[PDB]
Parts: sequence; C-alpha cells; structure tokens
Amino acid sequence: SQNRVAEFHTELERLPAKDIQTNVYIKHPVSLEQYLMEGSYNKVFLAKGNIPAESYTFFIDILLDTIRDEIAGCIEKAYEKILFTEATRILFFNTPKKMTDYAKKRGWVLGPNNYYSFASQQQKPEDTTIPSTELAKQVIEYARQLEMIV
Amino acid sequence: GLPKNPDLRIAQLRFLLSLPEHRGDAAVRDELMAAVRDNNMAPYYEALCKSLDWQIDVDLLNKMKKANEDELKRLDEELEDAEKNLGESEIRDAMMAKAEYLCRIGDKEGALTAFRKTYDKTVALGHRLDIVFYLLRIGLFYMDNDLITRNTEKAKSLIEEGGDWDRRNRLKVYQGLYCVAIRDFKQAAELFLDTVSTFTSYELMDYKTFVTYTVYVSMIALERPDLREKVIKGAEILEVLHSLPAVRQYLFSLYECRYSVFFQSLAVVEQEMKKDWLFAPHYRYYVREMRIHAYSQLLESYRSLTLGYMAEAFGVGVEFIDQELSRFIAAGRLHCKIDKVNEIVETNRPDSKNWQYQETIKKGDLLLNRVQKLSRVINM
Amino acid sequence: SGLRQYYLSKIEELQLIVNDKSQNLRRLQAQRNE
Amino acid sequence: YLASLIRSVVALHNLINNKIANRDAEKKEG
Amino acid sequence: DDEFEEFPAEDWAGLDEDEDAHVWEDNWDDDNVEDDFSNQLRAELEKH
Amino acid sequence: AAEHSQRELDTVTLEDIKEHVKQLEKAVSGKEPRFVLRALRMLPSTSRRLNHYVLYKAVQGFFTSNNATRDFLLPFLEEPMDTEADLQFRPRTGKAASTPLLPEVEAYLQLLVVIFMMNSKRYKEAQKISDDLMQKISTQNRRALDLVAAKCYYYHARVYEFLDKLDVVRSFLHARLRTATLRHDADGQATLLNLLLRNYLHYSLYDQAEKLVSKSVFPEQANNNEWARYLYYTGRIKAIQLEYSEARRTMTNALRKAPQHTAVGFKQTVHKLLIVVELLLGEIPDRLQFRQPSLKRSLMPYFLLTQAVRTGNLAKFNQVLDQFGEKFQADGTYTLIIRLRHNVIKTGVRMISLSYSRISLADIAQKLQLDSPEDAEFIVAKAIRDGVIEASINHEKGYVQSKEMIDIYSTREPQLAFHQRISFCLDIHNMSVKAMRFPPKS
Amino acid sequence: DKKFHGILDQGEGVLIIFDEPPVDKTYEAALETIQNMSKVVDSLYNKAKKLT
Repeated sequence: SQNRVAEFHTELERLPAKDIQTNVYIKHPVSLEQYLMEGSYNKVFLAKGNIPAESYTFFIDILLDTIRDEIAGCIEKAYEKILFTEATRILFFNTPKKMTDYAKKRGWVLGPNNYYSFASQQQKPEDTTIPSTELAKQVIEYARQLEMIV
Repeated sequence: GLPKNPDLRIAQLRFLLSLPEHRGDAAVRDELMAAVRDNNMAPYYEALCKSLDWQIDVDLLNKMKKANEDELKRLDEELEDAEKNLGESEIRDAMMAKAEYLCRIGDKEGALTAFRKTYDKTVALGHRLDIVFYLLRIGLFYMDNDLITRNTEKAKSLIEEGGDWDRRNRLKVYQGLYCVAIRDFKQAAELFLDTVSTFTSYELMDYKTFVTYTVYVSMIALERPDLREKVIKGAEILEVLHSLPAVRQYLFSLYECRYSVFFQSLAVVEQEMKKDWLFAPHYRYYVREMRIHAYSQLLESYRSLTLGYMAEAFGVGVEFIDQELSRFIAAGRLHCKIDKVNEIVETNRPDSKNWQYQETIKKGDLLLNRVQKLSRVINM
Repeated sequence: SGLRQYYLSKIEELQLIVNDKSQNLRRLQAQRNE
Repeated sequence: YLASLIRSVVALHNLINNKIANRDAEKKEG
Repeated sequence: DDEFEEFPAEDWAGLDEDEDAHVWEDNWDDDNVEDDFSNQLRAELEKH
Repeated sequence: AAEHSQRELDTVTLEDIKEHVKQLEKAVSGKEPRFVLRALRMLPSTSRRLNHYVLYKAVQGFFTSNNATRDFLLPFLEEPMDTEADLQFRPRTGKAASTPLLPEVEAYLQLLVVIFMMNSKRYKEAQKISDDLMQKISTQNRRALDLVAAKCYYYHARVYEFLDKLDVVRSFLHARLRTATLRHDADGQATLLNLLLRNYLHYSLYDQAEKLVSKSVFPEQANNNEWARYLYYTGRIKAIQLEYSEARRTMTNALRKAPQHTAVGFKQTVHKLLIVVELLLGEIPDRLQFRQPSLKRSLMPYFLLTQAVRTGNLAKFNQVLDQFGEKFQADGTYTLIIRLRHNVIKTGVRMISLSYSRISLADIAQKLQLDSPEDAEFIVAKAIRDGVIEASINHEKGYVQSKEMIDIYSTREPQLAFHQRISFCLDIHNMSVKAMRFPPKS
Repeated sequence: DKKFHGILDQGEGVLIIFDEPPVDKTYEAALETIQNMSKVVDSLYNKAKKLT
C-alpha cells in the first residue's frame, strides 16, 4: 500500500515456500500483488470482500488510494487527451464529482467535462545548439594523451 | 556410372513405408517385396519385418537364406583359390566381389568391414576413390552421419592429392546432396548449379530429379539477380524443364511475380517435400522461408499497400495474410509495420547509414572485449 | 609502543610509492638509452 | 576510433613480444 | 584458471539418451505447430 | 605396478612445489608483488593431483626450522607406509635450512595443507588449521603475504561453508574488509567484497547486501574472476528487487567476463538467471544456447518454460512449473518464475506493438484472448507507463498508436559512444607500454 | 530489378521519385578492418599460450 514494491519482494524472499501457496493469511498480499502486476484493477478492487483478518481492513483503504494514484499516473504518462470512457468510469468512483478534488491535486488542465490534458508531449525537445566547448576539450585531450610520454 | 548399390530407391521406399499414411499401400509394399526377392537381402528382410511387425514368409525366407549361403560360400571359395596362387588383382577382384555382395544383400557391418579390407589392400587411387564413393553411398543408405563426414574428408584428401576430375565432380554432387540433407541450403544451391552441366552420378538420382532439387534450393539460397543469371536463363535448366511443367511454372511464377500461381505451386511443393526422404526433415522451414522471401519481394517496391491488395495479389483472404505477416514480423525477419484501423502495410525498411553504425558498434564491442581480456590475461 | 604503528603504515605507503616509481624510472631510462 | 583500435592492438602485440623475449631470456639464463 | 568448483554442475542421474540429436540450426519457429500449409490454402479456397 | 608411476608423480610434484616456493622468494626479494600471482595460478591443478606422500615430504623438507607450526602440521599428516627408498627431500640447504622461512612461503604451505584437508571429507581438522592460518596472517603484515592472503580468505570461506557455519564468520570478514580498504589492496578488497556478498546470499538477506553494495566501491583493478563474482552477485540482488534491466546488463557483462573453458557450473548459473530475467522483461532469449553441449541438459526446464511463454498457455505453464517445481526451487529462482507467471501477457503486448503501428483496442482484446477490451486497455496503458513499449493511447477513436522511429545518427549519441571507446583504447595503449620492463641489466 | 529509383503507393495511386546513395564505402572498409583485426587478436591469443 506504500508503493514500495522493491521492499515487498525483498521481504517475500525471507519466508519459506510452503506458507506462500498454502497459508490463506499470507495468500492475500501475494495474490493482490499478482493481480496488480497483471494490470487487473477491477479484480483487486472487487477482491476487498474476501479478507483473511479484520485487522487488515484499515490498510485495504490505503492500498486502494495507492492504486488510485497509480492509475492516475498510468493515465497521465499514457494516453493522449483523456477519454478512457470517462474518468469516473475507470477511476471506480461511486459519484462523478468524487474525482474533481483528485484532479485538482494533480496538474491537470481540467478541460471540457471528463476531458483533461496530460501534456504527454513533454515539450517535445527539439532545440539543438551544438555544444562546442565540451567537444573542443575532448579533442584536445585526445591530442594530449596521444603526444605525451607514457 | 557406378553400380546402383545400395539402390537409394530402396531408402526412398523404406521411408515411404515409414509414414503412417503410406504404411498400407499395396502397390508400394509389393514393389519393395519384389525388390527384396530380386536381390535377396536376408538381413534387410529381417530388419524390415522387425520394424514393421510384418509376418515372416518362412517358406520364402528358407530359400532366401539357402541362396544367400550358397553365394557367400562361393565367393569365399573364389577368394581362397585366388589367394592360394594368384597375387593381387584376382585376390582384390574377389575381395571387391565380397564387399559388393555384402552391401547388396544389405548387411551393413559385413559390407562395411569388407570395403575397409578392400581399401587397405587397394593402392589404386581410382580404386581408392571407387571404394570411398561406395562407403559414402552406404553411409547415405543408413544416414550414418559420422561415417558420411569421415568418408567425405577422406575423399577430399585423396582428391587433393590429385585425381581424375570426373570423380571430383562426383564428390561435388555427393557434398551437395549432403548439404541439402543437413539444411545448409546455400552450399547445396551453389554446388548443384555449378555441376548442372556435369551430373555423372546417376546412381544417386535421375537428372530430372537433380535439376528439381537444384531449382528448389536455388530459389531459396540465391537472390533475384543471380537467380535470373543462372536459373531462368540457363540453357540446361530450360532444356530439361520442357518435361516438368510444374517446376517450371513454380519458378517462373515467383520470378515474374505471378504470386497467386506461385502460392498454388508452393502448396504442392510442400507435399513433394513431405513425401521425400532427403527434404522431409526441412519441409516446414523451406516453405516458410520461401513465404518470407515472396512477402519481401512484393513489398520491395511499394511504400504502402492495402491488405486487400495483398490478398487479391495472393488470392488469399485478409485475416490469413495479416496473421502470417504479424507472425513473421515477430520472428524479426520482415521490414514493415501493419496498420489495422486502415488496412495499410507502410514500409519501415531501415536506413543504410544507421545500419552500418549499429553493426560497427556491435562488432567493435566484441573486439574490445577480446582485447581487454587479452591484455589482462598476460599477467593473470 | 609509542606511535610506531603510524610511522610504520606511513613508511609502508612511501615504500610502495617509491618502488613503483623506481620501476617506472627504470623503464624510462631503458627507452632513453635505446 | 578505428585508428585507436589499430594502435592498441599493435602496442599489445609489442608487450607480448617483450614478455616472451624476457621469459626466454630468463629460461635460458636459469 | 580459477575453476568455480564452488558452483556445482548438473547431476547426471537420469542422463537420458538424445531423442534425435539433430544439429542443423534449431531455430525458434520449429517448435510451433502449424496446419500443413497446403491444408490451410485448401480450406481458404473452400471458404473463398 | 602403478605404485612406481605414483612415485614418479610425487617426485615431479615435489620439484614443482620447489619451483613455486622459488617464485615466491623471488617476488618477496624483488619488490614485485605481482610475481607471486605466477605462483598462484596452478593451485587447482596441484590440488586435483596432490597426495599424502608429497605433502609429508614437502612439510618435512621445507620446515627445517622446526617450529610449533611443524608440530601442528605433521600430526595430521599420515606417515609413509614403511618407506625405504626415501630420498629425504631437502629443499633448504645449509643457510637456507637454518634461516627462518619467509612469511609468504609459509602461508603458501599452509594453503596447500588446508586444500589437501579439504579434498578429503575431513572438515574439522581443516577448519582448525584454517583458523590457525587466519591468526597467523592477521598477526603479520606484508604485501606478497597479502596476495596469498586473498586466496587464504577464499579457502577460509570455503571451509566455513562446508561446515555450514557461514554466519559466525561475518564479523571476521567485515573487519578484514575494513583493514584491507584502509591499507589499499586491490585483489584482497575484491575477494572480501565477493565473500561478503556470498555470505549475505546464503541466508537470502538481500536488503543488507543492497546497502553494502550501494555503499562500498569495487576497485577497478581485479581479476576476470573476481569481477565475474561481483557482477553475478549484484545482478542477483537487483533481479530479486525490481530493476530488471540493470540486472540483465550486469549479468551479460559477467557471462562475458568469465573464464572460457572452466566454470561449467558458473555458466549454468548465470545463463539460467539470465533466461529468467529476460523472460521477466518481455523479450525472448535466443535459442542458440539451449543446444550448446555444456548447457543442453541443464536448461531443459527453461527450454520448456520459454516454449510456454511464447505461445502463452497457462495450462502448459502450470504443467511445466508443477512438474519441474522442486528443481526451480533448488536453483534459487522460484520466486522470479512466479513473478513471470502473472506477466505472460507482456510478451504478447510487446509483440503487438512491434508488429502494428496502430491497432484498435478491440483488436487487441481479440488477439490476447482477454475479456472486455477495457482489460487490454488498462494493460497497455500500464505497459507504456513501465517503458517496455513506446506509444500513445487515444480512445476517442479507440486505437493505441505506436511512436515513429527517430534518427539516432543525426543526434549526438554516435559522438559520445565513439569518444568512450576511443578513451578505452588509448588507456589500453598506455597500460600496455607501461607494462614493459627492460631488465637486460637485471 | 533496380531499373530506377523510387517506390509506388498503392491505394493513393502515387509514384515517388528520389535519389539514394545506398552505401557509403567508408563504413564498409571499417567493418572489414574490424573483422581482420579480430582475426589478428585470435592469432595473438593463439600466440599468448607460449607465455604460460
């Protein structure tokens, strides 16, 4: 839930094997992570209903918010000019307005309704200026190493 | 020229019987039984019966073994009589006869040891080459790879010592048949084309069949310029092709860009290579590679292309061509990018300068790794 | 017992440096003589 | 870049030859 | 040399004999199961 | 009959050990630490052939100065079986016998002793002598002694592993590493880093290893072999974390830096891990290796695994994972192959991108045997986020569009690459002409 | 058959014409020299054994 997949897997290493595919209690983290790895976001969101113990229930919410940030990031980096059958539909919000605040938090233009630009162009870097000083130093160093006594 | 021993027709029929869909052919079975009865190959009859669980015709086998023993004892007696008084030549004639009979009756080890003994006794380079060619042939009958490579090296060494060039060309044909066998089609094409005017190894296959193999391999190993300047213009390949309408149409269709007819031809060439004994191993690679080559020929002169146009040129559907094209782009072979929303096959074919730059990076990296390893190794 | 180890390690450093330098100078003198 | 590769190979070859000469001189001396 | 005796090789318990031992070129595509290309062409023609 | 041949073998080995000690003495005298590395190249051949007779005669002759070392070394050695033709190997003559033996020669002798006690399934005595040797080395402080000390630490680690007490020595290795990195040795530093990484792996303690590697610096002058070991361990540690590409790169560097002929097990290890990591990366490793003789039967699990990953069939993937399961676990990779099992789609999506310059999402759903096209939509978006594919999604028409090809040459990349390579070549030359020694006035 | 320079465009019924130097004859020489010195390094290795 804290977006630390590297630590997730470092810890998964420690334990033995049989508990991983045998223990229902540890089955949840591994299975949910596998669902997230397979991109399957509907399955994870619906999988709340089945839980090993009630204590976890607090962190299911934090995992849900974490994956919500993750889907926002996927959409921003991916896609070109919004769509994905309306934001709230793939954002799994019960209310259409629930996404307005989250869109506000992120750097979204908030264009037409459910139409926000992610600026995937990244400024499209095209300017070039021929960096020369570096090139001149490089060449003089070739000549130096070439003529010095070694 | 040389004796038709072992009849590689026998290898071909044995293979054909091996296939499940050709195990029950009465005509082929009867033909093979006639061949065995005519040449009385008792060990071969036994090996065949064992593999096929065929009922043994004891009544016939009795006389088969009787005659086999009679001939064997006669040959040994002739050898003894020769060795008693006659020196060389007659003894060598008898030992050659023994090896020849042993190979005829199909006895692998007996004939092989006999040919080895004849060789050791033989000092005549022409006869040494005859012996080696016989050993290569029998190594072919049994697809004996190690024996084949050893014999080929031996022949090359004897020929390098100097020999009649008819036997050189015979070695070329044998090497070409072998390279066809081992899926090195390029050398097969080169040797077959070079020897198109000097095919004297009739023990191997009919001249029609030699040219069919040569064309088949040439269109997959050579390029369009060389193909034109060897195959479709050659006086020989044309003179023979007057009796093989199928192969002639197959070749010309690829070359002239009759693509629909070319596919119709490749369909039956698939079969004519599945049924074959020397090609069947690579019957699913040759056709596939040829499909690559045609796809890259049609697309060699079209910046864009409508998948409907490809279909109508190939007389196939659209889903099929799409599948095959995507597959082969996966394989990393063909140079194009399909677009599905509008059926266009726009080409992406790579630039020359960039390709040279990339290859220079790769090859130079290899070389630098080697030079670093070498610099270190001197002290450790 | 008094500050020896420090003298020792530092002299070891100087010794290693001077040995490498002597080898370099030997090579360089050989080239100049040739 | 090609020029430098050439030069490196030549210098390495020279080092190898000198090493072999030294080894031979030692073995003969020993 | 510095033979990595530390690392173990593979056990030779089974060591089953080579099935075919073919050595031509392997290639990846040979594993795929196609459908007798002629057969696909014939089915196309039947369906047009 | 074979006894005489064994006797001649023993005599020639005794002469060879004389030669190594002579080389060590020359190195110690002449201010050329590298000259021992000649003395330290034939250790595997010696160990593979050593014998008790040779060891007895060597320890008898070489340790003329009868010291507590001699009393600690002889008793373990079996005495000759009523030897009568003994030649009384006497390497040390006159002054040499009287004078004390050099620290480096004595360390090398202890190394031969511990190796011989290792080849025999006699680990307790070997461990005892090895602790003694470690004490000895730590007591002294010398250069060629340090070069031998490298392999002494390697063999101390080997014995401690063969006794399954790897943890207990972590602090000794740590302090040894500290002193080395304080004293400016290269090979010792590489050896102690590699050993520490091996210790950390043995107990799957990956976070600690990650910190250690991220904080220490590999000296840039090691062997081929110590570089290979460092690279393998760093590759493994990354692959266990989530940085696949760097793990792939470090591994291939290692495999390209290993000894050519020996290390069949090492090549096996790196190749299996490389296969698993590449598979995890959505690429398809080339089929050339699998039919190599040295790795043919050692990868059949992975051959079937790739046959499965291409034509993704979860039925076939499960069949192969289950059947060859205990083996995967034994290798030390199982976790990664599991990470694959839920990423089988990735290969397909990368294929679809390479093949098509623009495809409708519904077509992707049809091609990947998926549910409603939203699942494929999401998988593609996540992919492009990861960086495995270069594209742009646009649903208002409902097709994912691949990005054009950019011209690499026109940019400045070629200049940078050629500059790096040119620098490497000039450095090779400077080193090469430096290595020359003209001793004719020796 | 490389009679002239260009390529068609099906569907749109266009015919592009251009001019291409398919090769540069200064990178090919470099690649061949790299191969040749790979062979030379192999030779030095084969001659590095004597040192052992």
